[PDB]
Amino acid sequence: SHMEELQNKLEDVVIDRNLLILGRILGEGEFGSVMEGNLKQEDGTSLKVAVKTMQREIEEFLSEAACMKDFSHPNVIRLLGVCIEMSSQGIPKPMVILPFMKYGDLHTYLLYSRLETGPRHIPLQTLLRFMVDIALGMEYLSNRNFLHRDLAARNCMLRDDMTVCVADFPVKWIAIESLADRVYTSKSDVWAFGVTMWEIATRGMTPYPGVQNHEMYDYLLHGHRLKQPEDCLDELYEIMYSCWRTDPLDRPTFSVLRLQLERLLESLP
Ligand SMILES: CNc1nc(OC2CCCC2)nc2c1ncn2Cc1c(F)cccc1F
Repeated sequence: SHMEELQNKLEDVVIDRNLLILGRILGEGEFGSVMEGNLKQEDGTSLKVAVKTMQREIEEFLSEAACMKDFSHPNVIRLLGVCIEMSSQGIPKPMVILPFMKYGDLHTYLLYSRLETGPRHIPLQTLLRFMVDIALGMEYLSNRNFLHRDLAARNCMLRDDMTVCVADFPVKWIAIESLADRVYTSKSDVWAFGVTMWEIATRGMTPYPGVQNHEMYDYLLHGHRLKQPEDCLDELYEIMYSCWRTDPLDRPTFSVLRLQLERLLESLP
């Protein structure tokens, strides 16, 4: 049953705390710290991991983690498991175990590519490949009817083989209808995707330069959208523009976008 399926997923998501060794602080996220970690595997060997540290709230976290561990796609970050520690004040410490991605997030990578020591200039073909990877991961989530709600270049991770995966599922990424009536659909994730494509095409630029966050709703209300980046193919601009059609029903699905992006990439010499 649906219940029996949730119970299984819960047993698989929990990791024994003793199988985990924590390292240095990598940074400070939203909820709290992200640390380096070692995870003891079933085959005797240890794996480098990243550990994000944050009754009903604990149960919601467990249920949500149980769902995510079940996601299985090369362009979706895999949730390795969760640990629940307890503070000296008796406050729960939910820990989420993720793979360590030495190349880090896509946003930083793009910015670094514009500096001498950072990765070399990213050719157009590679930038389109990044968009195709995100579209593939989002197409997978969308089919499973799972909404991301925070898609941006900062939440996409680069694997060792340069594959991008969506992870972590900010007014300038939010669709016009989600700013007006707080309603969020898969088409709202499509809008966020269009914005993400523009972050990639500008190589890390903040969306809507010269437009303040408080004036974002009225900017869009008047039909204005993100401008075409310099040396962005018209075909690529048309694809990202279609993500920002006023009516969510007119916006393409992730499947259609993915197919448009793959064809455009194929056409490149
Ligand atoms: C350099 N590689 C990594 N760096 C960071 O930095 C954290 C990010 C915020 C400051 C700390 N987190 C990593 C890394 N590889 C994996 N993760 C785990 C992780 C994600 F994959 C996606 C979103 C949040 C995450 F915590």
